[PDB]
Amino acid sequence: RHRKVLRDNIQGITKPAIRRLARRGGVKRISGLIYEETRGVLKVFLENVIRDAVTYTEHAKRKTVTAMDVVYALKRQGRTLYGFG
Amino acid sequence: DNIQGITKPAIRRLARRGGVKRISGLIYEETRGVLKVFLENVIRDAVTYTEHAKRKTVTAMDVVYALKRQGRTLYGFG
Amino acid sequence: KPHRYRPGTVALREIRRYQKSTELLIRKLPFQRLVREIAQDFKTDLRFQSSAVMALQEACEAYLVGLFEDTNLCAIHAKRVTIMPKDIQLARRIRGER
Amino acid sequence: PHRYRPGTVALREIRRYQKSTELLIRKLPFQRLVREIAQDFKTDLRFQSSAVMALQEACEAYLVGLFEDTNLCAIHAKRVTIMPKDIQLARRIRGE
Amino acid sequence: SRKESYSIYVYKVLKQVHPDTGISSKAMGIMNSFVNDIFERIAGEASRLAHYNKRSTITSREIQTAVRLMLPGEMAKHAVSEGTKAVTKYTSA
Amino acid sequence: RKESYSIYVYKVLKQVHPDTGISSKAMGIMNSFVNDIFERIAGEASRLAHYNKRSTITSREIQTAVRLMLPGEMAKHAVSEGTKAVTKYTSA
Amino acid sequence: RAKAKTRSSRAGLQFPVGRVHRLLRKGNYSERVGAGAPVYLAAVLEYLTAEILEMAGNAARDNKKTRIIPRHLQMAIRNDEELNKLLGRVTIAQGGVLPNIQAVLLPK
Amino acid sequence: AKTRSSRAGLQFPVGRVHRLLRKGNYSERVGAGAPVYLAAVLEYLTAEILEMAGNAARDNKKTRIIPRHLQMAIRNDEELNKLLGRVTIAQGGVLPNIQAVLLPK
DNA sequence: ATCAATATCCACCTGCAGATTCTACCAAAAGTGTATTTGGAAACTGCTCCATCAAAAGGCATGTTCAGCTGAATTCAGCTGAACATGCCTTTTGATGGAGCAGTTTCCAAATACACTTTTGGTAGAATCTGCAGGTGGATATTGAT
DNA sequence: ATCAATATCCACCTGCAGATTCTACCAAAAGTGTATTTGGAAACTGCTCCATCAAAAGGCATGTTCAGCTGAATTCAGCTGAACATGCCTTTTGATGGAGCAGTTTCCAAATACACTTTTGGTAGAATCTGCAGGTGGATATTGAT
Ligand SMILES: [Cl-]
Ligand SMILES: [Cl-]
Ligand SMILES: [Cl-]
Ligand SMILES: [Cl-]
Ligand SMILES: [Mn+2]
Ligand SMILES: [Mn+2]
Ligand SMILES: [Mn+2]
Ligand SMILES: [Mn+2]
Ligand SMILES: [Mn+2]
Ligand SMILES: [Mn+2]
Ligand SMILES: [Mn+2]
Ligand SMILES: [Mn+2]
Repeated sequence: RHRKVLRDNIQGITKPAIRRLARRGGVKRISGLIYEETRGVLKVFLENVIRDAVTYTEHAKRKTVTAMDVVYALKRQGRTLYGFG
Repeated sequence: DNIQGITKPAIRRLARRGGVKRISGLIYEETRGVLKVFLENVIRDAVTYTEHAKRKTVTAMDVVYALKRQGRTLYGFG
Repeated sequence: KPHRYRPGTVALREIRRYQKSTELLIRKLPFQRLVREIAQDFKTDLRFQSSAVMALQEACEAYLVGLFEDTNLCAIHAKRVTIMPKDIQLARRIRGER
Repeated sequence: PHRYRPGTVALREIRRYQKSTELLIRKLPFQRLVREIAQDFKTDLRFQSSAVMALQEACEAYLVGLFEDTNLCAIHAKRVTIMPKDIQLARRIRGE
Repeated sequence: SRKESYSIYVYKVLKQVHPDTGISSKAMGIMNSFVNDIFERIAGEASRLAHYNKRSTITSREIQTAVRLMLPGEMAKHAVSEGTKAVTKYTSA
Repeated sequence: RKESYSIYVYKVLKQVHPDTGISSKAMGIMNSFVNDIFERIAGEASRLAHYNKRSTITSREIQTAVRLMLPGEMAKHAVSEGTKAVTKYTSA
Repeated sequence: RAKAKTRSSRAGLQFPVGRVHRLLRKGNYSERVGAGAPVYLAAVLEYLTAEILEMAGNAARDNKKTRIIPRHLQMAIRNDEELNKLLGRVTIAQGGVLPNIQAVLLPK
Repeated sequence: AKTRSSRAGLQFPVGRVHRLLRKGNYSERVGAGAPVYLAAVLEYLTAEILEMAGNAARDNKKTRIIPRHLQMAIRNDEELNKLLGRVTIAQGGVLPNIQAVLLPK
């Protein structure tokens, strides 16, 4: 068995989810172009974090990304995350 | 009264180097406040380093270490 | 006349609601797929601890919420109540993300 | 008598000071300010001159960067004049 | 397999401070992360302090200076009080 | 006796610009730069070895640290130069 | 031999002095560790933990709850100036945010 | 007698880098290849910055690189500017840059 | 727009002070040769988690309609901030003289490291204990039409 | 000003998933004795700093004049929020099978340890020659009539 190939999943970050995120951030009104911009920003952020996490995984000679790989990658960007040690 | 030694023309030159074309009259006092906070923080840490080394003379390296602790690495004074 | 709230009232209710709670706001399985697609483009046949995907989602949502806070301040600074891409761009520029 | 129009000399000054690198605050006032502030943390301190020079380089670089961000904030609001609220927005976004 | 954590010490301090309060596992995880983070901040600054002054040994003095460098104003004083007290009690015992 | 990277910076300068000099302040800038990058790479290598319960820092930790600390293309070039130097040293 | 006494109890501490000493020894911080350094560090870690638990438990009681959850820790940190400064770049999983609506967005 | 720097074909000092690794409280042990690799990386970065700064100095009709040339070299290169994003260069100015909306008519 | 008047900036120059480069001596650091130890890789397993799929109900995404309120565009006056002349006060530059602090070396008590042995606190997993989610129902505050 | 509609706020309740307590083993901390390192006090030196005085230029403070920018007021097309039908895709719980992570043993390449030799990098003064005042001339840009 194998996963069918993953494609175009940045669109899973839906307009309602982006709206909810903005709401938690105190935003009352959203221009129509915000959603694509947010998707681009999120994709860059997630790419950077995952690249560093996978670098940690490959240095450990592992094939499984761990929570600690992600934590080290986030600290790596000056974003200490609590709760996954 | 030494923060007033930071004169309006000097603050204006600083703003010019930052690309500012037009400056409201309230900027200068605001800048002074900001500058004071900045200096306080840096100097505090620097003196702590000086005090840890049992010295009474603040060195360039004390200032460099204090600036690094605050995420503002300074080149040229090692 | 069927009842209608005025534009902005439900948005404020939603602000209060989501600022009161802490649950993740992106659907979990789509985010999982996004994580695995991106990671697959760096190294093939990777596996993930479930807590690793959850750590990624917590970090991403916290980042985006903070970014939206700064974006909102940028929009209000320009005498608007509507966030626009240039607000996000100014917030990221000042933050040092560019 | 010859007069440049408002903004022409300001732009000339921008070009001039962005071309050069010398410190823009007078040295003696900055020295005095540094020693005054330091006295409030620990008494009877001495300073290496290079320590004061490092402090001044750091302070001026900080202020120049802050003024850049302040300028972007002012332009964002469709103004060309920086105001205290621009500095406040820039420092808030910066995390200060 | 033996995984160590600060959980039992966090819980003792919690019962000390709020005798009738508990803590969820996720909140305990945040607490463990917090303790390890602060440990690394203090220990790393103490290491750098000893290195700058060419000392082979990290002593309570390096720890104290690191605490003063890490903590905001008043918390620093409080922490210094508790650390100094602990060291003097330990030395007399 | 105070050490610095001055003579090595100057040798590399002569390699790259045989007729160019450097002011004292710029040499200070370069010394700060070299020490900064040294600390960045060495600290990340230390953390890498510690995370994986290893006592030794090897060229593998240095390489991974370079991939972590340096931006994209610079990282590739630095890795090329490091591996190149290591193989040359091993054959010598 | 004499009766075994833990360093934590000698120091009057809840946090473990021996474990902190070992972690200092094995963290490649210095060649040598002084006898007082792990005592001091364990005391400081215990004190900071006590402060955060005090404020988080108060927040939990205000919400009429027995058990501290991450939301209460987030409340305790973000409502305290010095704790919020110390943990400025820290993300608390499942903490959310403080209620805050910019005045200009309220209805007129 | 041949130095390890020369065995590696390097100008930067392999022996000094090895000693600084040993003495920096980084790890209990340092392998033989690590100081070679690290010194090579440092030499490469130094060579890039000196290349660009020397170009700036030649364009300014000057024999000697000064901090201003280093600032120009760093800030005009995307990846160097990213690497040194939070670094202040003493007596390094800023890039000439005037926001378009401030230019006359 | 052109055309004159006016101001500023840039490239060049020379003389020469000062900064950098060159040179030679030497204490300290790197290299060498040899001996010895050891961390960690390789091989071998044994479980732990992960990948992927399956089912089913319901929560949520999507597209659509329609209208309110916002962003965008425009105008314009008053008040602020720029530009500039004038005069003076602070900063800069330079010179002198000491006290005081940063370093340095050394020697012994005191402190810390480390092997071996004993003791117990910390942990994993089981057994027990429970608060709070997740329902209901009613009171109350807010919102918007009229 | 009311009054309907709707959301939100509180109080109640119980069962079970999640948290806490219990239990026994053992890895790790503590105790002991010995070996090794170090911190600091006691003098002593020699640079750096600080204090002090003095003149002068150069930058700053001040006042005046006005251009032009900011903030206010206004208007309007259309974008975005609110509400709803529709339908699907996420969520939750579990099964299957194996990939891969983790524990264990064995041994070698690679690391450390140590005595001694060779080389180097730092330093201060001499020798070199770049960069900076302070001038010019020409390029370039600004400003005001027209
Ligand atoms: Cl936009
Ligand atoms: Cl303002
Ligand atoms: Cl100690
Ligand atoms: Cl190696
Ligand atoms: Mn792909
Ligand atoms: Mn072994
Ligand atoms: Mn409007
Ligand atoms: Mn027991
Ligand atoms: Mn409930
Ligand atoms: Mn297998
Ligand atoms: Mn030599
Ligand atoms: Mn000139």
